[PDB]
Amino acid sequence: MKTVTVKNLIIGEGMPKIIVSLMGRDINSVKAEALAYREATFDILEWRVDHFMDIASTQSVLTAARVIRDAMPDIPLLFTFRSAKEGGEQTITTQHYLTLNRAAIDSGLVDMIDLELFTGDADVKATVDYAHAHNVYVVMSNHDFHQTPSAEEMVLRLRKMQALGADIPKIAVMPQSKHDVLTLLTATLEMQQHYADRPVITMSMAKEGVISRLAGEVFGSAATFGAVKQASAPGQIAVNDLRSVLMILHNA
Ligand SMILES: *[C@H]1C=C(C(=O)O)C[C@@H](O)[C@@H]1O
Ligand code: NA
Ligand code: NA
Repeated sequence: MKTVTVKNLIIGEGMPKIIVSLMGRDINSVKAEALAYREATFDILEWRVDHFMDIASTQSVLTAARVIRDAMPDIPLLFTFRSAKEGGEQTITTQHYLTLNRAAIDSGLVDMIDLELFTGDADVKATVDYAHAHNVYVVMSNHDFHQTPSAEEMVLRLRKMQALGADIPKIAVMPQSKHDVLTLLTATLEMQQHYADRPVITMSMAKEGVISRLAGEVFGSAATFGAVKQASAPGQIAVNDLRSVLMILHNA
């Protein structure tokens, strides 16, 4: 296990780390979210950049990042543009996506970025090396908002993210059945049994999938998303409820 340390937080041992997603259409609403969010307890702040309207301006995006870092100087910060094809709020060109992600890395404002595996091998491997050259960690991610791939497919996808240099492979899948939820947990456990080189984030989305967000210490998901007031993805529960369950499981 190559654990990831960001500001005294160790991702990939002990209790799963709680992530909450900040969503703001503009700099003023990003600022008000950050002030409200630093009154909640969690391990990692994700800025969902795709919710930001003025995405065309690299500098406006960096101004918004700065307002979040100013509000919370010592939170581990994850810069995440979620593309619409993986369930995000808007479309941008690959080129603009890598520009924003490189801008974020160079800013020194963020500790981690999200790179979607399906961006394409050469673009991901180059952005990963770029992140790593500036000591920014990569959460390499895949989302399927429609169905749950087989356990084999999710294990090979997560190992693929490892091979392209992901610090923290991440997969989030929509169950169609309770069976699909088990499949995801099986996939998670298979990485813990057989492929435990990098911590991995797994989740089965929606109401049926919620157990996947609670059980990460047993089956080996290194982090889980709670909601401060709005959920960034369906099946997230209130961040205090999530912390309660995590602590009862760790201390059992
Ligand atoms: C990845 C996963 C999400 C989830 O299913 O909880 C939320 C999204 O903001 C993250 O980027
Ligand atoms: Na994704
Ligand atoms: Na999808």
